[PDB]
Amino acid sequence: SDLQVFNDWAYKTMSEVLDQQVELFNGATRGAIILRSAGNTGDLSEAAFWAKIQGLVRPRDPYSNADVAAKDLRQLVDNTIKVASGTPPINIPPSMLRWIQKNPQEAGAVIGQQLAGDTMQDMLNNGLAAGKAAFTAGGAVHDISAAGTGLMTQRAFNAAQRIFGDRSTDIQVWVSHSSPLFDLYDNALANAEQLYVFGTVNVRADAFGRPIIITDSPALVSGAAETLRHSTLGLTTGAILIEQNQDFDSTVVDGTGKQNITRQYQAEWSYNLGVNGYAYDIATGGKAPNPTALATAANWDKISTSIKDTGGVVLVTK
Amino acid sequence: AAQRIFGDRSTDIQVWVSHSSPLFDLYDNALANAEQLYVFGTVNVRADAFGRP
Amino acid sequence: ALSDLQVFNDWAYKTMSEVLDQQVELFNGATRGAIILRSAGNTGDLSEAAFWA
Amino acid sequence: ELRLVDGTYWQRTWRENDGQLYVDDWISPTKADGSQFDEIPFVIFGSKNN
Amino acid sequence: RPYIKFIAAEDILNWRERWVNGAKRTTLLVFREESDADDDGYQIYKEEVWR
Amino acid sequence: DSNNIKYVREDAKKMHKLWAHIRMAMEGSRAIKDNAKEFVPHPDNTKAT
Repeated sequence: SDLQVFNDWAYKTMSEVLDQQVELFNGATRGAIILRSAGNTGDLSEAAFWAKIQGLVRPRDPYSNADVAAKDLRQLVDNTIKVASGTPPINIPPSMLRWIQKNPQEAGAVIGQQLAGDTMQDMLNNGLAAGKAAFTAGGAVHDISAAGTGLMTQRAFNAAQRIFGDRSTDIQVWVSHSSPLFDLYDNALANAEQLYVFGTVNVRADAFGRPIIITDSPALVSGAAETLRHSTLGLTTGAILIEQNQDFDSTVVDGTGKQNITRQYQAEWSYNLGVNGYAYDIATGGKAPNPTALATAANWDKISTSIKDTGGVVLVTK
Repeated sequence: AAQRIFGDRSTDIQVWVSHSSPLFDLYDNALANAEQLYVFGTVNVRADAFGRP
Repeated sequence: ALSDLQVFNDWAYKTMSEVLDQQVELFNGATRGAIILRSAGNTGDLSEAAFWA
Repeated sequence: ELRLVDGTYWQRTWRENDGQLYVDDWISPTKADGSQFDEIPFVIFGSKNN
Repeated sequence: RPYIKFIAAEDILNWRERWVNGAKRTTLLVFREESDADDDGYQIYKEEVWR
Repeated sequence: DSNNIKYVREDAKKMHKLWAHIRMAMEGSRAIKDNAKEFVPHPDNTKAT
C-alpha cells in the first residue's frame, strides 16, 4: 500500500502533475507568447523609443507661407514589470529519503516535478490575465453577449478583425477556453448556413488560417452560473513577453525540537512580464504586482499612438 | 456534449464503446440528415466523434 | 528640448566594500617580532608552563 | 529523445531551465560517408543480455 | 620548470561540471594552498592561498 | 502516467526499489543506519510512537 507504511519508495508517474494545458509558449502559439530566459536587475526594465510625430506632413500655401508653428519630437517609454512568485512551505513526510542522493524520495524530487508544471501554469495565467487587462485598458475589447447565445461560429472573430482594422492580418492565434471551443463545435455540428461537411466539422482554425489554442486558464473565466463569461483573446507576434530572471531558489529544513521531523521546503523565483505596446503603471500599482493587481485595468497605460501597433484583441463571450 | 467534460484535455478520449442500438439510431439519424452533413457514400461512418471509433 | 526626452542615469555595482579603519599590518614580523602571531590549537581555556623559578 | 521512424535515426533534446521544458527540432545524425543511420546508437547492456 | 602538486581530499572544495561542446567538462575548480610566512623571527604562521 | 517526456516505464519504477537497496548497501553502513526504520523493524511499534 505504501501509504503511511512506505513499502516501496519506487516513485509513481501518476503524481497528478497538473490539470491544465500549459504548453503555449514560443512555437506552440507561433511566437505570440515569448518565454525567454534573460535576467535583469531591479523591479523594472524600460526601453525608450522615438514617438511618431503627428503632424509631420502638412498642407502648404506657396503664395503666402506666413508663419508655421514649431514642432518637437518626443520619446515614449515602454515598461516590463518584474513579478515575484514563491512556494508555501511544504511539510516533507518522514518516509521521504531526502538524505539519499540516488534519485530517491528527496524533498525536491517530487515537488520539483510538480513545480515545473505549476511554474508554467503561473507564467501562462499571469500572462493571459495581464494581456486581458492591458487590452481592455487600451480599448481593444469587444463584448459579444447580447447577441443571442453569445458565441457565433466565426462571426465573433470577424468582430475582432473589425476592431483591429486593416493590419488584422498579423493576428494569427486565438487563445480561448474549452467551453467556447465546444460551443463552436456544436454550432458547426448543426450549421444554419450549410458550409460544413462531416469531414470538416472538427477544424481548429477560424476560417482565416488562425489556429485556436485551447487552455482552461482561470484568467479567461469570469463570473458564474448565468453571469459566466469567457474571454478569448487574439494575439499578434510577440504580443505577450515573459522573460525569466534565472533566479530560482530552494531550501530544506527539518523538525528541529519537534515531536515529529516536520521537514519543510520553500522555493522562490521571478520573471519579467511585459505586454506589447503597453506600460505597467508602477506608480498607480505596486512594486511587485499581485495577480489581482496585474488583472486590474488602469494599471496598463497604452504607449503606442495606434492600436494596430499594439499587439492583441480581447473578445468576451457568454 | 460528452466531450465538454474533460475540458481542454478531452482530445485524449479515444473510443466510444456502445451497444448496437445506439449505433443503429445514429445510422438512422445520419440517413435523415436535415442538416446538410452527409452524402450517400459517407453516411455509414462508424467513427463519428472527431475521429473517435 | 531635453524635457521631451527621458534621461536614464548610469549606475553600477562595484562589488567592493571598505575593509577597515586602523592599521593591522604590524601584527607580526613587521614590528621586529615584538608581537608574534602563531597558529596553535589549545584545549580547555588555559595553558600553563614552568621554568623552576 | 532517441527515435526510429521509417528506418531513420532521429534525435531531440529537452532542457529544463527554472520550470520550463525546451524542445529542439528533429535532426538525423549522419555517418561520415552519409546515408544517415538505420538503428538507434544506444545499447543497453545488462546481467542477462543486451 | 613545471611543478607537480599534491592536494589532499580535504582541500579541494569546489568543482563545477557541464557540457562544453556536448561533453562532460570541468569548468570551475578551487583548492586550498597553505604557506608559512618568512618573517624575521622564529615563530610559525600559516598564511593561506586559494587557487 | 501522462504523455509527457518524463514518463517512466512502470517496470523500471518497480526495479528502482531493488536498485535503491543495492546502492544503499554498497555505499556502506552510514546510509543503512540512516534508513534503519526500513531495514531493521522496531521491536515494539507501540514504543516506536
